[PDB]
Amino acid sequence: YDSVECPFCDEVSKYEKLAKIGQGTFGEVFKARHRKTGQKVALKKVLMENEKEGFPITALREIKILQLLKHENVVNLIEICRTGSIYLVFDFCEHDLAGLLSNVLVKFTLSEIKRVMQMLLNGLYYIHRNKILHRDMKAANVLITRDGVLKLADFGLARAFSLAPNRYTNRVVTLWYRPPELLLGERDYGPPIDLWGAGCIMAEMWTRSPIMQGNTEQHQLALISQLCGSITPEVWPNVDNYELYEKLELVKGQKRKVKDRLKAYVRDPYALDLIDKLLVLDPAQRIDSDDALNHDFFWSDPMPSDLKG
Amino acid sequence: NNKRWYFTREQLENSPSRRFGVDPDKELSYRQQAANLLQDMGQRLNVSQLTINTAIVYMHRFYMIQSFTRFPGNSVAPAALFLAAKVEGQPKKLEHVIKVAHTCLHPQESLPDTRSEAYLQQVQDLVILESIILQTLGFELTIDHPHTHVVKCTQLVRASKDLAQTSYFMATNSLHLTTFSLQYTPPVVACVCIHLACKWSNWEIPVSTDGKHWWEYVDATVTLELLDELTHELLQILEKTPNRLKRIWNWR
Ligand SMILES: CNc1nc(C)c(-c2nc(Nc3cccc(S(N)(=O)=O)c3)ncc2C#N)s1
Repeated sequence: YDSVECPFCDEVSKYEKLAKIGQGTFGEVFKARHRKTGQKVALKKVLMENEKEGFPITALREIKILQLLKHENVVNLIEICRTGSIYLVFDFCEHDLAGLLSNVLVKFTLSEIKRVMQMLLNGLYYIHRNKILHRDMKAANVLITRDGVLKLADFGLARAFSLAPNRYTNRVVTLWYRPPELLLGERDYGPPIDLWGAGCIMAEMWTRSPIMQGNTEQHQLALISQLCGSITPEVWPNVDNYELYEKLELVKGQKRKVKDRLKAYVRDPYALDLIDKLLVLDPAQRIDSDDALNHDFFWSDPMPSDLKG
Repeated sequence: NNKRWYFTREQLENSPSRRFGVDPDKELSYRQQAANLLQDMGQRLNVSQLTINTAIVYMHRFYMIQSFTRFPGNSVAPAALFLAAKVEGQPKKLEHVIKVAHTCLHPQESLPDTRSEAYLQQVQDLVILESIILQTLGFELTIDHPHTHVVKCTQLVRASKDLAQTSYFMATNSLHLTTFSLQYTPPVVACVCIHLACKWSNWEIPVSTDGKHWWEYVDATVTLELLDELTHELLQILEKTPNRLKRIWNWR
């Protein structure tokens, strides 16, 4: 009944709610305004539905990760607020890439698209450097500030990784941006899976729509083979030892049409070459965050440009 | 802040508990007890010492904000351990933790029916308390693991397994028995434990080829004056702890 001390956890009432930004009845995510400074923020309530084990361990993980990740291209957790209910408070970001790509009016120059991809890849390089896998790459999880700075967002499915043989969770990542490794049942993966996601997003910068929209995992794996060729120990050395390799009904006459199928939407040869190196089948031969930033795509005309426009 | 959870001796004197009439002495005991309870439960729940330590630190910090007069250790400890286990990726089931707490605190008492009102109540009581912990610590649960430091330390000094074992021993006890973790950074505490371990086992670390003492390579702030003062304090309380020293005493 008596009130108790809490110097380090403010009541969320300091913020004034404005409008449910997620709009997908997901997260209980609100835009808000600090009642004193007018500072805009995003509030995510910590879902307590069917929490039988106290504070959700998944929340704890995400919180651990947001606190660790402090970087210009990564969403910023300002603080956690109380009320019983709990809210993650973020710096508000005006736009998010998914919305911009779907908006017919919005239009990117090659120079600006370069900048976006540059910031995004930088973000990945940073989070991986810090032993974190994002595990949910998709345009929707990529925000851009009113000042044109890209922020990687939504670390709810992220997790720390390391060297040891690892046993990680398999059904991570939205279906359309999920990489081959996972769909073949791999549980000892790493940063290469986020790069695959970066690939689908890069291509999405011109197609304005997710390139590979499968209904089921075999359906998705079909689409991928009908873009990057089919899984061969020749193309992907050692795919064999995965139990589901032909046991997932896969074609055999598929030859990579990444550059052909997208030739249309993307003109610039460098852009296509980079996409091609991101959407590689074998995770071990898939280009990494560092090499990507080195790619001539970022060092040719038009050079990458800021984008307040 | 970086120095939010580090306190001066004067701040330690003026603890929340002191404000409710608790002697400096009693408070220190209340802490040591909680730490024992955490150790006992953690061993039975079969979690790591890392996790037990993490819980102990939460406890120490929790009581720089809250009073023992309002929150008994016998309550905070199980909640803190429950939490620590989750944070360190050794999650233990709520029922399981409540079960072990019960038998540690009431070895004779009869386990209640997990259907009773009285049990359903204490389940929610623990959850409630975990929450009061999270809010008191301001959701800052990443601890800097002191052992990792001792290892690197004893190593970049080339000590026998024995010397090393003993230093780890010193570290673990400094956590149960002192509030060093509330005053000094893990790297410093690590030096203190190595210093005392050397003193205890007559080992003498030769000055580096320069003339600089080993600890200067571990932390620039550290001085021989400080190390001697802190090892003396730690050794004093070690001498008050029945059988504790027997564990590292050379019986041969
Ligand atoms: C559902 N996933 C997300 N969680 C958080 C916390 C998100 C977030 N979103 C924004 N801005 C934003 C997101 C979607 C749509 C729009 S808009 N322009 O109003 O339609 C703005 N800023 C920060 C965060 C964070 N963290 S998104």
